Amino acid sequence: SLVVQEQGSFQHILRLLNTNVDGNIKIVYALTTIKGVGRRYSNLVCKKADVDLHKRAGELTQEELERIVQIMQNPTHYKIPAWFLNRQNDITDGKDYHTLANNVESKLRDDLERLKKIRAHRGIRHFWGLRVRGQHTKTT
Amino acid sequence: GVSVRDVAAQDFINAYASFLQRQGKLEVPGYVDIVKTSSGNEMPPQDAEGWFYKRAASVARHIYMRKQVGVGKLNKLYGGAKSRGVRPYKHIDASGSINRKVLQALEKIGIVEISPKGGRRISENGQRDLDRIAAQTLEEDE
Amino acid sequence: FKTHSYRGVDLEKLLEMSTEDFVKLAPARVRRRFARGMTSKPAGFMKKLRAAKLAAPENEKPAPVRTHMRNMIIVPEMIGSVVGIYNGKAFNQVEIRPEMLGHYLGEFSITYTPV
Amino acid sequence: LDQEKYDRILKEVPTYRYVSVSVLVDRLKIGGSLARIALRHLEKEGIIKPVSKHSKQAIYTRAT
RNA sequence: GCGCUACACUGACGGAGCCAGCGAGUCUAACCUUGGCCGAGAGGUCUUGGUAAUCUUGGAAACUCCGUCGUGCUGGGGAUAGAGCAUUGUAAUUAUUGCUCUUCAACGAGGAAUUCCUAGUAAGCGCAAGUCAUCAGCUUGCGUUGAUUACGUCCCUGCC
Repeated sequence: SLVVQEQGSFQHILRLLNTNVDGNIKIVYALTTIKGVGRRYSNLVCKKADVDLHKRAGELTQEELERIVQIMQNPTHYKIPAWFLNRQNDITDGKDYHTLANNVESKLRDDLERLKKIRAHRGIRHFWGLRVRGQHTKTT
Repeated sequence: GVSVRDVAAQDFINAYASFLQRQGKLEVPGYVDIVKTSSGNEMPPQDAEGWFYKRAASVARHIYMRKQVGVGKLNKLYGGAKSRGVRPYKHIDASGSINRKVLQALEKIGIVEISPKGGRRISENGQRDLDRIAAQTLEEDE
Repeated sequence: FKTHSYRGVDLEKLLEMSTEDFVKLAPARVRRRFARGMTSKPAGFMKKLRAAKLAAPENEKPAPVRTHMRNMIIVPEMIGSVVGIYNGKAFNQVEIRPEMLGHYLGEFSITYTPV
Repeated sequence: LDQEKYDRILKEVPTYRYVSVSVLVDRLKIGGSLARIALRHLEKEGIIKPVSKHSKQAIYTRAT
């Protein structure tokens, strides 16, 4: 409807989970320069959140940074339907949970090294550097 | 004298959509913002909204256009192919759910009805409510 | 230090338990394995697991069983058992566990060589 | 998006004859996402008089 | 070696118009499933019909619509990744697939080569079958849009 007069609280690069973000990019992404989140947990944490889906990554009230660091990380509460998921049943600690940013990188990790203690064939064929899904790959 | 046919295929869409947006009666089922409609769409509907009030004039104009049909029919219609990616592109039949529930909500007022043979037939009201509102969408064209 | 609590669910009951019990607690596949072609898997292993775990002195591992059921499951009553499996020719044995529990048997036995 | 991007826009886009959104990224450079906005806004008697169709091209133009 | 998407505004995203044809299909048991709900979704299911011009099944995509994007490796490119949530499968690990959101890899029209093609023909947008519990970037078959270029020679190869 117009060019919106963005004052500077347009602030021009952003930081969400230590893990970089850019600040005049159209949001749902930006939440996608991340691990473990991608335009589907992202278009829920914005609908269960009081959001814009067309705002940028710099243009962020902060009451919409800390509620959007927050649903994330929680999972079951602002209706997160649990099929929606990756840490689908822990199976070591159940649980209904989300594997995140720094954390999908050290849990990718801790799922291989409950089946390399074993000595089986879902994390021994990851072990020879060659693939486990059953195929003949030679070409690649 | 003044038809549903005599009028275009997205003005009736957006001018029954802002009729069934601004009716309140319409009910609005609980997996109708989130959940992906269709499974080859990644994107649900870009409205998230009262696609439900844009699927409430589609469905509905779509009935009346023919005899009868639905839910495993509005199942072959609303989707398209598949995004299989790499695998030469492939049809996928939606989710009977949302319109198995607008078809039991339209059942409510007197717009859509259950055609004997059975399954969705618009009533006798209903049509009354589409020839009132194909003549109120003919005068945004006139 | 903090022991493998199998799904703390709080080993304690994942040490020595039914066949109803963990019939449920496996990941999707297995539901469709204890309940499909259920009989005739252990017509006589859980009855040579119970002849083994059971003819020892315990703590000396027991006298090796035989088997070609690489198609059996890992359950919370075969905890310790000893087990010995056809890769097509010879009986490769295996340490049997609380953290092998829900996982595939003879994945383990490695058949085919690699290099 | 600051306030010598919309008033460079409106004093430059009344008699500015041929326009689009490839016209505001090559003349006013940054954006596009936004641009199909501060063009279209209104449509006050003094912005653009069009022979534009759908979505897929928006070919606008001169009030006079 | 056989192949899929793309280097764009003659496109990518979105509403709103919104269109066929080849099939198939459950019996001694779980093949097709709507409808009407529950799920953002992927789905779940109640229940329904159908041994089928009788059901799912008349609604597939390229497109016209109405525009946002504006010459920004992007709002072309969709690589590789982190988790979750689902849907099958005694076994999902060398994630069968799917969703949910973010990580945003090359390549800015493809050298020495070298194919296939004279009419609804070249080629692209789909889909139903053949696998099958599933997993198609293949095999087969169809149509819906559909032109260039000759309609001739023995320069060549090849064989008569």
